[PDB]
Amino acid sequence: KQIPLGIYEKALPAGECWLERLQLAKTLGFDFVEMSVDETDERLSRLDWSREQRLALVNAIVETGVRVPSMCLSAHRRFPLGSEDDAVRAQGLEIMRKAIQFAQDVGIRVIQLAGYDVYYQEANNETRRRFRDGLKESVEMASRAQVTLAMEIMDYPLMNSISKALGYAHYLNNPWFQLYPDIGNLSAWDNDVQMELQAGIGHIVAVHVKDTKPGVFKNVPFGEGVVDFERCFETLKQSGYCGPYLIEMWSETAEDPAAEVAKARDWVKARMAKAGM
Amino acid sequence: QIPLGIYEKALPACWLERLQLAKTLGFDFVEMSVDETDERLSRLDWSREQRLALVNAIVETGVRVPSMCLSAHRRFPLGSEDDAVRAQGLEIMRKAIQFAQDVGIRVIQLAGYDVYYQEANNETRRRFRDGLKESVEMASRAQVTLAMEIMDYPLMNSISKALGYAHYLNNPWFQLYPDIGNLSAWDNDVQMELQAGIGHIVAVHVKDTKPFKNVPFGEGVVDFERCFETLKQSGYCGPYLIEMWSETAEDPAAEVAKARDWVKARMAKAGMV
Repeated sequence: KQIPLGIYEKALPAGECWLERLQLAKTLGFDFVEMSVDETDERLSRLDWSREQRLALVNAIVETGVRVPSMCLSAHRRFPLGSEDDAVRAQGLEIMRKAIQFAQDVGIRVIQLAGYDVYYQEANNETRRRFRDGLKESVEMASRAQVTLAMEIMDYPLMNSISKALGYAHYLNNPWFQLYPDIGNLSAWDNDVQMELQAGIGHIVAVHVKDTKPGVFKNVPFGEGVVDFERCFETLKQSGYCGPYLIEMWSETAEDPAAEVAKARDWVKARMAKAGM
Repeated sequence: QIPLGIYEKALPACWLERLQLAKTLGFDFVEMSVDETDERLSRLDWSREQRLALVNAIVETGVRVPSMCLSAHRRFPLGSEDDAVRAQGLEIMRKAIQFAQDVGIRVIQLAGYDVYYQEANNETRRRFRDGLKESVEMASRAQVTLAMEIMDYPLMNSISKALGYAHYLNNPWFQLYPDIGNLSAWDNDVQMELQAGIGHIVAVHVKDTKPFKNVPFGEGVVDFERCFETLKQSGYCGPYLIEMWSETAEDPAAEVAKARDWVKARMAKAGMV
């Protein structure tokens, strides 16, 4: 009767002591934190951490009891796998290799992939093909290492539904490729959200919890968007989902991040409770 | 790369020393054993410091421990009609999952015995099914892969039987860990099976058998080149583990060196380099 609840790294204060980060998450009542490896040189430099830095993270996790089971790899927005610039695409694949090695090192269960063929450039048939082939190569790296890659449902039309991610799953036909729906992103298009959630059961390994509006996929306060949280929670519970939920928010920049996080936590937990969890 | 590993029990009976040896023998990883012995079970009760010591050694040598063979369920089976015994099985399952989380183990290989030292029946099968479901719920929360071995036991003696369970459970954290020796020691269409299971195969045990254990490589009925070419042509890109018990052979290191070269030659013949 346990429901693992997590908080996005970027909801908490920015300081790079992981022991304190994990200790804070613990006091706020979270079971885990999801690491961000984003477009910043600073967070990307984590992939070049020394052995001692990697083992310090493991130590902090074992000592606090607060896991880092997942990594959001949004760095691919900057170095996408579908880039027509072969130099950019090579660094995207290199980032993928290092993220997988990083996950092996520190015991990260799931690398959440960004479903962008290109983000800053215009998409075409070539970027789609290169994204597909880059994704296949990534999944082969993941197969060797035995590390799960889970495709996020995106703020972007290529990967804006569970159905589209399932299309990729059928193509790859690999146990290390799974689904990480974001119920906010899933609700901000023209999807039959409740059917999508049910359809993805069997491949859903984690769920991002955030609110959205059409065209607005970031920093929409809980309750001010279009997400039907209770219905999504009901669908997932009734279909047999037993995995974690991660509250995605960016309260890093707030006057009091911990206070913002605590409010969102209680808000989300109330909707889970209503849905029988 | 073709990731190649060695079973824990193929090397003589500390982890730093074990991993450094495996490194010098050319192996990318070691598969840990959590068997019926109180000795290896006690690992599930390791202190935080003992767990951290193993991680330290893994990071230092570059030799991974990505999988655990959980054969302890032979002693505390999930289908046991004795509630106390079944409860011990489920507690072992919980502790094995927690141990894999702590130490960064990727895959726990499950034993597909409803019961082993007792005769099976509808009730043991029913109990095992429910225990499996509970185990998979634990694994879903922890995000740890449980991979069913294809067994020297009728309930799970083919990839098909494990796929049946996979369809029942419909959960991303339940996968397949075929043993090509076990697969070949019954009346299966083994190449059909290997192909059917692609999409769920996360690891492969490499051993020879007769219609089960310590059969020298090339002396049993397994067609290694055929199994390797089916796996390669089907798109398998995961690890291979050489299963042997040369811990107590005349010269353990010399035995595994020979087995490694023998296996790699069979792989080469199938187009794997």
